[PDB]
This record gives sequence, C-alpha cells and structure tokens, in this order.
Amino acid sequence: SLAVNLIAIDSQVLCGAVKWLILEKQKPDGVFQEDAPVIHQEMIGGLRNNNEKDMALTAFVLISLQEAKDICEEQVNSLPGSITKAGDFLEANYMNLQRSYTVAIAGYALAQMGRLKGPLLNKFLTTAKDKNRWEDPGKQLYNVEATSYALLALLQLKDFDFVPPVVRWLNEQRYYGGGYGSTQATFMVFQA
Repeated sequence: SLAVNLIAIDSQVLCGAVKWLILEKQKPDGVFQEDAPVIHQEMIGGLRNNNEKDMALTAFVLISLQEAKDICEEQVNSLPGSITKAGDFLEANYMNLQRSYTVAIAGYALAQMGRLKGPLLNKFLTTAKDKNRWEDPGKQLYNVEATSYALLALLQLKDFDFVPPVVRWLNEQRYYGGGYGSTQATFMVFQA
C-alpha cells in the first residue's frame, strides 16, 4: 500500500489479501487471531513479546487495512464493517494496557479513525516518558518502533505541539536502520 506510487501494484493481489483477513482471520468481536506464526520471529518486532498479543496483533492488522482503504473500497464491501469492529475492541480495552508499545501501536490504529479522545487520548500522552519517547524495559529496537507508531498517531490527530520533542529524540538516536531483526524498526522509523 505504501509502494503503490513507486511501482505497479496489482489491485487483485492487494485487495485479495485484505478480503481474506476480514472473512477468515477475524473474530466476531473484531479481534484478529494468529494461526501460523512466521518462522523468522525477529521481523515482527515488538509483537514477539507474548504480553497482550490480542491487542498488538489486532492493532497491527488494523493499520494495514486502513492504509489500503482508498485502494480497496469498491472491490471490498466488508471493509467498512470490519474497520469499525476492530476499533470497538481496541477502544474498550485501551485503558487496560501497561506496555508503552501496546499503547502506541493501538493509539495510531484508533487515531486514523479519529476514535482516540477522552481518557484514551490522555493515557496515550501520559504514557510517554519525559514526553519524547514510548519506551519499555527491554530491547531498544522495540522502543524505536513504538515511538514511530506514536509519532504517526500525533500526526494523524494533528498535535504539532507534542511532535517536536518526539522527533528530536528519534534523530538523536541516530538509527539508520538495518541489522538482524530490524524489519519493523526500520520500516516504521522512516515512515514516521
């Protein structure tokens, strides 16, 4: 969906996968379940942490479905209904999060719809430590990724008053991507 302006992306292939995730790997409540975990468990990024995988995965798949919205609205009619469902589950279980990574990846999935207000909006902001990074006690690559999703969320909600401090923290890290298991860390840090 991001490389649609770079090369010739087929609508049949792109929408074909979108239609599958909705009618197959989606619970009635809107939760997406993993049935066949990828072999390379280092390319998934912060999703490797077993903690709250019912929120991280659902938030990850949700983002991909919204970025392929305009491309797959006429070819997929079950998209609008699925988008709302996935947002309902994350919204209800958003106040029950501890990991800064989960809060960030879920915040951007709700910010795209504009469903990140009230207490939910306050939590996402207060989660950031020193108000410039969404970090968790562990690897740094997961923190860089979490901050990336958080940045995109702020940009989607148009909060340019809390962006400068965040972006500054990223550039000072001097992370030029690349490195074992840096698929998510690189793709997201440069997308933000």
